[PDB]
Amino acid sequence: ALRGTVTDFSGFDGRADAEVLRKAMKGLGTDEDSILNLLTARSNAQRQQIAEEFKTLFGRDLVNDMKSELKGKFEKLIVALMKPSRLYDAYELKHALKGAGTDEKVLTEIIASRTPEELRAIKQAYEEEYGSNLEDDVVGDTSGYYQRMLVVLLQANRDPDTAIDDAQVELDAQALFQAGELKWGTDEEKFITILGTRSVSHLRRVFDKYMTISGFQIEETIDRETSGNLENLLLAVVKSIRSIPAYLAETLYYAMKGAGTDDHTLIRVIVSRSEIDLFNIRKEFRKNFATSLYSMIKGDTSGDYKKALLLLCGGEDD
Ligand SMILES: [Ca+2]
Ligand SMILES: [Ca+2]
Ligand SMILES: [Ca+2]
Ligand SMILES: [Ca+2]
Ligand SMILES: [Ca+2]
Repeated sequence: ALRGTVTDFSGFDGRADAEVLRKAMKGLGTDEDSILNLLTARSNAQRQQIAEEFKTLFGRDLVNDMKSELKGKFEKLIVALMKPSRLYDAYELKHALKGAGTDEKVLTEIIASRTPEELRAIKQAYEEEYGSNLEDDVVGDTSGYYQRMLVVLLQANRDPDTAIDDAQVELDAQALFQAGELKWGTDEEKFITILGTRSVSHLRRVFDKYMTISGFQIEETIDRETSGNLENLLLAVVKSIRSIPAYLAETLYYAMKGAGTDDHTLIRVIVSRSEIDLFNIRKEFRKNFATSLYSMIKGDTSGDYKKALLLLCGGEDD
């Protein structure tokens, strides 16, 4: 079902590759093309093996060397590609929190689109790497029901997918109806519990039943009932329940649709999903936005940065 755009290389030789990277950086100047051509053709696991061989052969750190040779968005792109898979999400999260300011956009995006299984691994990796508890960190940098919704999600305790209970579907749809449209003000607590803990298959049925009952799609009520970060979060949650690929395909579009480009988001989504469901994200992009992701990046980016991006994403038609 799910498909990424990057797979393991067949005739992989970590040692051979490491020598190619060395030659590509040794001397005056850099062969950015040889770097990008090699790294976007190997799985993340293979990139770790290459960095390992590089160290044993030359006693130098591959990532630190590249950080010295490359610059701009390209460096940032390659540096993200080198980040171990099980650590990247935790890395993005730690950096959205840290500092004096917080990047709620990143928090919302990662916590809402990642499955409980992924949330549990991210929490582990986060703790072992930065010696801090993710929840404790988020709580400290957030507040209100936004913080609450995040904590609920961080529990990775979503109900399992079982046979759907129609009466329960009716009960939940009517409950949401009463907590929002029929209420003076909003009962955010009810939205948080239902959206945050019910199984995926169940909620999909609740979304349809709620539409039949209120004449509104749950998304419209959310926009009518809430505001700020909580609104964005809840929209993200509903979107992902419907389809993670589609929700991610949407945050990419808005990262480019604007005049400039949100390189941080573009890099993050493409890299983080390259070996998960990036192929699915591509289809959903064309289906919902008329253009392929390829052509969209092709015109919003440039340099080796643009080249690496298109090689990872690929597919001119979707
Ligand atoms: Ca050099
Ligand atoms: Ca640099
Ligand atoms: Ca209301
Ligand atoms: Ca609003
Ligand atoms: Ca643009």
